[PDB]
Order: sequence, then C-alpha cells, then structure tokens
Amino acid sequence: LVHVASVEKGRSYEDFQKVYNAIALKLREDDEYDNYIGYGPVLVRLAWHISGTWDKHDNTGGSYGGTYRFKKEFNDPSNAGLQNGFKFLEPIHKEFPWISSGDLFSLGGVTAVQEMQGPKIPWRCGRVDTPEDTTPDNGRLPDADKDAGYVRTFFQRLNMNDREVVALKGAHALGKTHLKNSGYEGPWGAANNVFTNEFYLNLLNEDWKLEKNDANNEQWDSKSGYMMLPTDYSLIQDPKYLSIVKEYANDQDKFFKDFSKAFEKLLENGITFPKDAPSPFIFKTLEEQGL
Ligand code: HEM
Repeated sequence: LVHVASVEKGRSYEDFQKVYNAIALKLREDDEYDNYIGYGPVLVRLAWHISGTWDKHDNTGGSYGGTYRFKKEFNDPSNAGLQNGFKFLEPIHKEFPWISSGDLFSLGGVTAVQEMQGPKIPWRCGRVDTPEDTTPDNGRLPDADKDAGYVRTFFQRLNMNDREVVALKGAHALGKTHLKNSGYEGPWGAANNVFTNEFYLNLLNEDWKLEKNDANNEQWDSKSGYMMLPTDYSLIQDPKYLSIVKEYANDQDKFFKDFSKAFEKLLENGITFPKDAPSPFIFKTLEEQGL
C-alpha cells in the first residue's frame, strides 16, 4: 500500500484554522464532561487510537483512511469510551463537511493538546477517506497488563524507538482510566486537563502499591489517590526507559519538544507527502487569537 496525501480541494491554512477554532470553542463550552475534566483527554486518546493501528510492514492501518467511522473499528473493545470523542466532533464535521475523517480525528488531538497548554504540534492535511474494506481488524492496539519488553516490541511496529515511546506515554498525565471502558480505575495525577510532565514526577515520587481493582486487574495505586497501569509502571522497571523518565521529570521543555516530534510522527505514519504539498501547519490557540 501507498497512501498519498491529497489536500481537500481549494482549502488553505485559514480554512483549517476555522475547524481548529470550532473544536477549541466547543472544548471551552462543554467543560462539564467526565466530572469537569472536559473532552481534551478523550480527544487526544482518539487521535492516538486511529493512528495506533498502523503496521509498518504492509502499510495497513494508521490515520489516513479515517476508518474508525466504520462499525468494525468503532466497536473494537480497545476503543470503548472513544464514542464520546466521536460524538463531540460530529457537529463540527456537519459544519465543515469538506474535511476528511482522518484529518478531523487527528486535528481533534492536536487542538486538545494545544488548548490544554501543551506544546504546538505541527499538523499536515491530506488524509483521504478510504472504503470500509480497508478498515484494520481488531487487536492491533496495545494491552495494559504487560511489561517493558511488550511495550518496546509493540511500538516497533509503528517504528517508535525508546525516546519516542516514553515521550508519547507522557500523555497519560491527561484524563483517567474508567472501570467500565477498560477494567482499570483512577487518574494518573492531579492536574489532569492541563498538559505537563506530571506523569513522570508521579511515577518517580509516589509510593506505589500493587493491588487488584474491582475488575480483577492489577494496578499500581498510591496514597495520593493516583494510579499507574502495569505498562506505565514498566517505564521505571526498564533501565533504558528509566533514564528518559528522569530526564522528562527534570525538564518539561525537553518533554514538550520530544512529545511534539513523536505525536506528529504517530499521526503521520503511513502517509506519503509529495513535495508540492503544503508545509505542516502551526495553528494559533484561541488565546493567541483573542477569541
Ligand atoms: C502501551 C501504551 C498504552 C496503553 C496500554 C494505554 C492504555 C490506556 C488505558 C487502559 C486507558 C484508559 C481507558 C479508559 O478507561 O477510558 C488509557 C487512557 C488514555 N490514554 Fe493511554 N495507553 C497507551 C498509550 C497512550 C499513548 C501513546 C497516548 C497518547 C499519545 C495515550 C493517551 C491516553 C489518554 C490521554 C487517555 C485518557 C482518556 C480519557 O481520559 O478518557 N495513551 N490508556
């Protein structure tokens, strides 16, 4: 498979900035979701899950085709709870019907991070909706009950190396696990709708205790009311992941620079960009626009 990026006909930066502004104004307005965390965390999880089905060996899956819109991918057990982010973005797609699905799903992720005080993520347009038979089969997204060797091997399929994996995992400072969605319960930290290096500080500074939860799954719990998944706790069990966790705990700007590079790569995997194509767009926040 080759997937060539094709700009939506006649659209330039200013058009996409209007779709960004619409997603950001609605994030601001629907602040009450999930006990006032808001929709920013489930929108960066949606952008990672439509991207995380990619396989580097045959170029199948990934954000290009916007195939989450189809029943098979939408109803994947690993995607439980993402229907809330889909329902958020659906009025925005009625307002701007020209944008492709993959481009809307991935721009929701970008808008969420930037509006939650995260780094600027460069974004490229050009995903094209592909037919229902290109929808990847279920089971390509990662398990949480596993160790650091699983994590490394999994992320190799998306060709992410160690630095990219630890930077990307730092998005778990956002939101929380929900027992009904995944069999796990609790937040990773206290400021869970502001993007910071808090995941790494909690992982190095809390007194974590291994316990089973109400779904019979193991998780690491701390006195503070926070939790860590087995795959998260893995990052301090592996010697190579642990030196990077410490680096991000001591330097949030290095974490923001690397998270930015890796999250753009993850959203662009599987897509060929012609050099006639526009450069990646940097969108202004509502705040930079006085809106
Ligand atoms: C081995 C890797 C990963 C595993 C096993 C994993 C697993 C999980 C699980 C079990 C949840 C909770 C789902 C729920 O109950 O609602 C979750 C939530 C979340 N994940 Fe991950 N994750 C991984 C990687 C990532 C990456 C790479 C990103 C983003 C760049 C990410 C972003 C999020 C966010 C922001 C949430 C919170 C969603 C919400 O609050 O509703 N995750 N993850």
